[PDB]
Amino acid sequence: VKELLEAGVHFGHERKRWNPKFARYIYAERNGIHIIDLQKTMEELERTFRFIEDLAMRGGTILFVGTKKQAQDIVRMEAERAGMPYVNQRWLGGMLTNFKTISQRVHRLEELEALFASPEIEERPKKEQVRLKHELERLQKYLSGFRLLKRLPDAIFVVDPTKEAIAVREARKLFIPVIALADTDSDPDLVDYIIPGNDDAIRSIQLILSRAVDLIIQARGGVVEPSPSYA
Amino acid sequence: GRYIGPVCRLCRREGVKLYLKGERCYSPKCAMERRPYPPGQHGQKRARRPSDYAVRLREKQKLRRIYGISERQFRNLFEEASKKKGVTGSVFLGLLESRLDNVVYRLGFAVSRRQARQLVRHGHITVNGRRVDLPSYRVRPGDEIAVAEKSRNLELIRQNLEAMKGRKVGPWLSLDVEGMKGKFLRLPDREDLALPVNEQLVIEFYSR
Amino acid sequence: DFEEKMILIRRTARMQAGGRRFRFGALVVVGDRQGRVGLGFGKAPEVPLAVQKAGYYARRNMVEVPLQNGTIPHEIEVEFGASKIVLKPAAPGTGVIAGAVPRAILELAGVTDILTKELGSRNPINIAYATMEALRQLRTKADVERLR
Amino acid sequence: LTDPIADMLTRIRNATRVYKESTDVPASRFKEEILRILAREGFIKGYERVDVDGKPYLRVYLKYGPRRQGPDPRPEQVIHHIRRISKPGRRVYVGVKEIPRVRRGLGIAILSTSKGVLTDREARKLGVGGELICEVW
RNA sequence: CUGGUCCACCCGUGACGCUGAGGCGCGAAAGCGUGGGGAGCAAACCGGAUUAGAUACCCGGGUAGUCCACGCCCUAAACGAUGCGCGCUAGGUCUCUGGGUCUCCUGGGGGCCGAAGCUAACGCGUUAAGCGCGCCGCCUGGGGAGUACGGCCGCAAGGCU
RNA sequence: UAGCGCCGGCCAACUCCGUGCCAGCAGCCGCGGUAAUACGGAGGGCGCGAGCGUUACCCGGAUUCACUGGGCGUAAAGGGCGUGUAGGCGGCCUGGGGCGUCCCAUGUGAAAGACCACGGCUCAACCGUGGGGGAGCGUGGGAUACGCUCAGGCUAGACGG
Ligand code: SF4
Ligand SMILES: [Mg+2]
Ligand SMILES: [Mg+2]
Ligand SMILES: [Mg+2]
Ligand SMILES: [Mg+2]
Ligand SMILES: [Mg+2]
Ligand SMILES: [Mg+2]
Ligand SMILES: [Mg+2]
Ligand SMILES: [Mg+2]
Ligand SMILES: [Mg+2]
Ligand SMILES: [Mg+2]
Ligand SMILES: [Mg+2]
Ligand SMILES: [Mg+2]
Ligand SMILES: [Mg+2]
Ligand SMILES: [Mg+2]
Ligand SMILES: [Mg+2]
Ligand SMILES: [Mg+2]
Ligand SMILES: [Mg+2]
Ligand SMILES: [Mg+2]
Ligand SMILES: [Mg+2]
Ligand SMILES: [Mg+2]
Ligand SMILES: [Mg+2]
Ligand SMILES: [Mg+2]
Ligand SMILES: [Mg+2]
Ligand SMILES: [Mg+2]
Ligand SMILES: [Mg+2]
Ligand SMILES: [Mg+2]
Ligand SMILES: [Mg+2]
Ligand SMILES: [Mg+2]
Ligand SMILES: [Mg+2]
Ligand SMILES: [Mg+2]
Ligand SMILES: [Mg+2]
Ligand SMILES: [Mg+2]
Ligand SMILES: [Mg+2]
Ligand SMILES: [Mg+2]
Ligand SMILES: [Mg+2]
Ligand SMILES: [Mg+2]
Ligand SMILES: [Mg+2]
Ligand SMILES: [Mg+2]
Ligand SMILES: [Mg+2]
Ligand SMILES: [Mg+2]
Ligand SMILES: [Mg+2]
Ligand SMILES: [Mg+2]
Ligand SMILES: [Mg+2]
Ligand SMILES: [Mg+2]
Ligand SMILES: [Mg+2]
Ligand SMILES: [Mg+2]
Ligand SMILES: [Mg+2]
Ligand SMILES: [Mg+2]
Ligand SMILES: [Mg+2]
Ligand SMILES: [Mg+2]
Ligand SMILES: [Mg+2]
Ligand SMILES: [Mg+2]
Ligand SMILES: [Mg+2]
Ligand SMILES: [Mg+2]
Ligand SMILES: [Mg+2]
Ligand SMILES: [Mg+2]
Ligand SMILES: [Mg+2]
Ligand SMILES: [Mg+2]
Ligand SMILES: [Mg+2]
Ligand SMILES: [Mg+2]
Ligand SMILES: [Mg+2]
Ligand SMILES: [Mg+2]
Ligand SMILES: [Mg+2]
Ligand SMILES: [Mg+2]
Ligand SMILES: [Mg+2]
Ligand SMILES: [Mg+2]
Ligand SMILES: [Mg+2]
Ligand SMILES: [Mg+2]
Ligand SMILES: [Mg+2]
Ligand SMILES: [Mg+2]
Ligand SMILES: [Mg+2]
Ligand SMILES: [Mg+2]
Ligand SMILES: [Mg+2]
Repeated sequence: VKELLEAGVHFGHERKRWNPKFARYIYAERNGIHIIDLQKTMEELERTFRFIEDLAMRGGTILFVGTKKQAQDIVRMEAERAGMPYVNQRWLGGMLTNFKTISQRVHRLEELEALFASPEIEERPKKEQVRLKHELERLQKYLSGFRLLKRLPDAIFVVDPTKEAIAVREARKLFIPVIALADTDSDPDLVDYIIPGNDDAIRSIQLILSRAVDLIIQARGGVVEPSPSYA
Repeated sequence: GRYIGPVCRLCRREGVKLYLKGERCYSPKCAMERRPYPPGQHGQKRARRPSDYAVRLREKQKLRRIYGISERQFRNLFEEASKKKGVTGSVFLGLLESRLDNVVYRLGFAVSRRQARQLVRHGHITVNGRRVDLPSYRVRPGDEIAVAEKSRNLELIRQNLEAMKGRKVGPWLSLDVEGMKGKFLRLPDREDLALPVNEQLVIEFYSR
Repeated sequence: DFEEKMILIRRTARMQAGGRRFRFGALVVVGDRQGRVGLGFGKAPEVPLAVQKAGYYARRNMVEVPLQNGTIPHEIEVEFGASKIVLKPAAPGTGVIAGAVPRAILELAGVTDILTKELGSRNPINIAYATMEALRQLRTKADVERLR
Repeated sequence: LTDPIADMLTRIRNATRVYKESTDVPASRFKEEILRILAREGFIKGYERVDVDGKPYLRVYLKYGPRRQGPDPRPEQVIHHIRRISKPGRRVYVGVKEIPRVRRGLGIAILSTSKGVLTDREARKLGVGGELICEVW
């Protein structure tokens, strides 16, 4: 299921904005831009997935982390496929290091879900409607699929770790296994399970994220074939 | 010389029972039994956090006062044991208990070492036959301690003697009663006496 | 549960127009006397608040001390910026011989026998931090032969 | 260059901090004889006599500890420490009785002797001493 | 007329090397001596103003000196407040000058941000303040004081210790 | 016969009057200006105990002259810069010598004292007996990794075409 044809979907990019710790995961750069050795790319894939399914067939949670406008949207897909927590918009700091108090910001959300679910006094001054409803749409914007996480993750997944070093940091402290894809610029070492590939090509983003979820359902109860895919 | 002053003040200030006389320390007429708080104008006031020093200061005096020994006499032995082999604690302990007077009291010849000394210092005691008015004699294993034949006719001895016949004596002790002739068997270990002491704390003290 | 010890508490101070508003620091360690210890540092607008806060840390930043007979395996020597701490193996009859800060730190670690010495900026804070990772850097014949 | 030995040692200590799979050094039977000790005790992985643009070398193959969690996952060092002792500035000489025991027995000190390089223990076993090369752990 | 220096080719000597108490030489400005020179500027100086005062800041004049030659003088925030040589330790962008194959690669300098690491912090980081080896100078609370005494240097002011 | 020091923190041990920057304590930080745990007295308490305190001087804390075991960008400390004597130091390989260096043997290293065991003054202090070592240098033998020296090669530092 690892395929192999990926080569025509991402096969790396990014100029000399590289990171010295990334060279072992590069074969060259014939086009003035580094080149990712898709060989070892498998080897990690053949190592990383061996971690993914395991957690799946064990019942743990996984948190998706991707805030680029590139990966702005793909996140809510393959995640909600896997039906597990996810962070699409801003990466609220302390979202792990300070969970007990973050989470306590969802009860406010669920609660508004209760109220706005209806009656319990729509006799509240109109000023209070719109305003909460606004206060709700915000709470919903950021929390939608991290409201799902009712306990501390057994691991997470990240699109751009250098972009999400914030995210990357809190876990690494909490001993939460961190798995993610990255291209040239990111610091490997900092990763626990690695998918060294392009971190802006949706096309490549979907490939990994999609297939990753496939080994979720493929171990998380049942199977399915196609998933969403904007050209 | 030794202390020889008001004694109950010791037990009090320490916060522990030191049976420094004999009977009363068991009686309900005791201070700690009645006033287990510091002596002086400020006893019943809420004590405040003693210092790490002050702590280590205690255990000492507590022990030191237990036998009523000059501070000096209580440096030597612990310079003795400290420069003596092995765990300085046990040794020094055994070095202390090895005093005549003590053992004499440890051999139930008198309610208080205070008595022990006096009877000791009064030579009423003997050892291996020999008479010893030496309340500092370091008795060693294999020493035969006998009350003074000249003082075997005393009644105090017997009143303390009588209240001893089958009384439980230390593992490192015997008491051929009647014959008024005990005997000192060996040198003890810490577990042989559960004194209200943390000897290491006194170790920490002179470590200054 | 464990056993707590307060090495130090101090009142800081901040200058604001109309006075100098204060704030207290709490140096707090905690140990079982059986391999585990912890040292956080507490700050709170009042004394007991900081102490309790520290203990929460003191038990969130732990370490495993491979004791042996009451002493340590090997003589460790670590500098924390300016404070330098010395830790040496001692024998049974010895008894801990360290300043309050290290003593307090080492005592709850169960150590009965150790030689010590503070050097340089023996500020109880830094001297403490360095004291910890001195223990955080102690090792075993197994740990040794393991890596070999 | 003054002392290649410390330089040798220095080269090592310099790479072990950056986590190099290997590193190189100008060669010498003495440097090798040393290195001989440094794998038989297990601080290194061993060396092979390589050769750079015409010149001999000793690419030493480095050994390190395991990956770790926490925030600093970097593998603990095998050679926690490695410093020169006897030097050209101060040649240091020991008799068998005055031979130190590194870090209570967890480390060693390489010694040059009339009976070949030895470790702090090997000498005491062979009953000799010499120019304390260095102590390492 | 002459010095140092860099790059290439990898031709020759084959450890001939680094450091360097002493010694010696160089040493911006001011200053000194002798003989020139003297437009502009400009200590002291005179004058006019501001000020309670203004032996100053601003303005009008103006002497030495700033310029040349030969002698001294030898100090300074003479600073990178960072001694010199060598080896080891990610890189990124800019610039000077070289060599190549001319995309780019490699040598030597000049800046910038930054890996690990150091550091009391501010900060440094292949031009280290990082890990090291060698050698020289140097520090040991502040002031008194870079003063006194002695000795050396100097025409003197003054310098060194 | 019981006397002395101490009781603001260091540093164990608390209240009351007198006093009011006065008379006074003080080893350092500092106490007193009408509510002094800091002077004086008293009560009480802390520590030793025929002793208790002070002064003086020595080591310690002082890691503060740093061999163990410090340091020089802004905290005190890089010489203004070079050249070069003495000196210190010195890259790869082979052989001889065996200076440092290492091992063994051995003579000296008096006794007293220090250290362990025990024995006599009723203990101890004191003294006796035996036991157990070294550094250092003198003599003989040995080994040769590093330092050095003598000799032979090399070219990775330097110098040169
Ligand atoms: S035992 Fe009781 S009566 Fe005896 S000294 Fe102690 S407190 Fe006083
Ligand atoms: Mg990217
Ligand atoms: Mg002992
Ligand atoms: Mg002492
Ligand atoms: Mg912190
Ligand atoms: Mg200091
Ligand atoms: Mg201090
Ligand atoms: Mg371990
Ligand atoms: Mg040394
Ligand atoms: Mg040639
Ligand atoms: Mg030739
Ligand atoms: Mg020179
Ligand atoms: Mg000049
Ligand atoms: Mg001039
Ligand atoms: Mg003139
Ligand atoms: Mg003249
Ligand atoms: Mg003229
Ligand atoms: Mg003119
Ligand atoms: Mg003018
Ligand atoms: Mg006037
Ligand atoms: Mg005027
Ligand atoms: Mg004027
Ligand atoms: Mg003019
Ligand atoms: Mg003139
Ligand atoms: Mg003039
Ligand atoms: Mg002039
Ligand atoms: Mg002139
Ligand atoms: Mg000069
Ligand atoms: Mg400048
Ligand atoms: Mg320069
Ligand atoms: Mg200067
Ligand atoms: Mg230097
Ligand atoms: Mg060009
Ligand atoms: Mg450059
Ligand atoms: Mg920078
Ligand atoms: Mg860093
Ligand atoms: Mg340093
Ligand atoms: Mg440069
Ligand atoms: Mg120099
Ligand atoms: Mg002075
Ligand atoms: Mg001075
Ligand atoms: Mg001057
Ligand atoms: Mg003069
Ligand atoms: Mg002068
Ligand atoms: Mg006193
Ligand atoms: Mg007082
Ligand atoms: Mg007060
Ligand atoms: Mg005292
Ligand atoms: Mg107190
Ligand atoms: Mg007084
Ligand atoms: Mg003050
Ligand atoms: Mg008053
Ligand atoms: Mg006396
Ligand atoms: Mg002194
Ligand atoms: Mg001390
Ligand atoms: Mg010392
Ligand atoms: Mg220093
Ligand atoms: Mg200065
Ligand atoms: Mg300079
Ligand atoms: Mg020379
Ligand atoms: Mg050589
Ligand atoms: Mg030779
Ligand atoms: Mg020789
Ligand atoms: Mg002798
Ligand atoms: Mg005897
Ligand atoms: Mg003798
Ligand atoms: Mg000895
Ligand atoms: Mg000898
Ligand atoms: Mg000989
Ligand atoms: Mg030879
Ligand atoms: Mg030489
Ligand atoms: Mg030659
Ligand atoms: Mg060359
Ligand atoms: Mg050349």
